[PDB]
Amino acid sequence: AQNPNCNIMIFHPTKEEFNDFDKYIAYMESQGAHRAGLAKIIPPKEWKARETYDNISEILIATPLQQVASGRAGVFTQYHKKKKAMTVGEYRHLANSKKYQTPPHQNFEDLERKYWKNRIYNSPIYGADISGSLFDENTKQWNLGHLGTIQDLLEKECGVVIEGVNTPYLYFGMWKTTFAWHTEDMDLYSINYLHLGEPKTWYVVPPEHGQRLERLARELFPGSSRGCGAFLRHKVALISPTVLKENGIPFNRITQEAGEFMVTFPYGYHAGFNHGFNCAEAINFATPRWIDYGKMASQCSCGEARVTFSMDAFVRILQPERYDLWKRGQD
Ligand SMILES: O=C(O)CNC(=O)C(=O)O
Ligand SMILES: [Mg+2]
Ligand code: NI
Ligand SMILES: [Zn+2]
Repeated sequence: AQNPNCNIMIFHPTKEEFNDFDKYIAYMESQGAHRAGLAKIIPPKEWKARETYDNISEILIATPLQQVASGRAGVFTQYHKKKKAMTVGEYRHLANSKKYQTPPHQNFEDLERKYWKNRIYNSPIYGADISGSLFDENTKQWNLGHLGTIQDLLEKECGVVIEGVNTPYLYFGMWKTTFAWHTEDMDLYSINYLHLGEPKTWYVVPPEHGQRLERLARELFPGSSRGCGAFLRHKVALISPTVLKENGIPFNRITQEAGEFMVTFPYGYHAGFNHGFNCAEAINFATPRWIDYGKMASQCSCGEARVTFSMDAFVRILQPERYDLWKRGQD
C-alpha cells in the first residue's frame, strides 16, 4: 500500500503533466496521496492563474462574517455574525488595521502558537462563500471555473441525468479567520487555490480515521452531538492540535502559500486558519472513486446545515432512503 502512514504529499507537476486534470488526480491517488486526506500541488513555473490582481478591489463581499468564538482555547465553537457589505478594497484595509493585522512573529510555528493561544479572544471578519472566479478565461490548465461538473461525473459513471450546476467560490481572509472541522458536502473532493496574500494553515485527519475524530467531537461538544447526528456539518467546531494529540487522533498539518493548490479527498476532515489578508478560490469535484463515499455520506437532518440546490439531486439519487427526512431538514 502506498503512503501507509497517511502523510500529506506534495506534488510538482511539469507543464506537460498539468494538462490533464483528471489524469493527475488519478496519479496522485496511485501514489497514496488520498490516504492523508489532503495534498499540495505546486503548479509548473510557467503557469499563471491570471496576469495581475491589480483590479480586484471592486469585488463586493455582500455579507462579511464576524467569527465569534465560545469555549476554551483548544475546544471552541464559532458563530457567524453577519456584517454590512464591503468591497474587497475596504476589507483589505480592515485586515491591515492595527485591530486586525497579523502580529509580530518569528516564523509559521510561533504564529501557530499565537493562533491557538489567542484565537478565542478576538473576532476576525471572513469574506466567505462568494460565488465567482479569479481565473483568467484564457488559463486552460487547472482553471477552477472550467472543471468537469459533478453532475456530468454522475452521468458518466451511473447513467443518470440530473439538474444542478457546480461553480467556484471566493474566500477573502484575514489574520485568525477560521475554517472549522468538516468534510465536504456529500464527502466530495475539494480543490483550493490561494490566489494572493498571506498563507493558510491546514489540519487534516486521514479518511481511514475520520470516525475517531467524530467520536472525539461527540465527547467534546456533547449537547451539539445530541441535537444532531452529523453536527460537524454545521461547520462550527474547532479542536486544537494539542487536544487532538492528547486524545490520540491521527492528523497532519501543512501551510499553503500564495500560488499553491490544495486538494481535499473524500471524507478527509480538515480545519485551519489564515495568517493575514488573502484570497482563495475553491470548488468541489468528483471522480469515480467518490461515488461510494457519496452513497455513505452522513447528513445533517436537524436543519442547521441547510445546503445547496445541487446537493438535493445528489441525495435523491445516491441516498434515496434518506431523501424524504433530509429534505424535511432542508424545507
Ligand atoms: O479556505 C477556506 O476557508 C475553507 N476551504 C475549504 O474548506 C476547502 O477548500 O475545502
Ligand atoms: Mg474589482
Ligand atoms: Ni473544505
Ligand atoms: Zn444538524
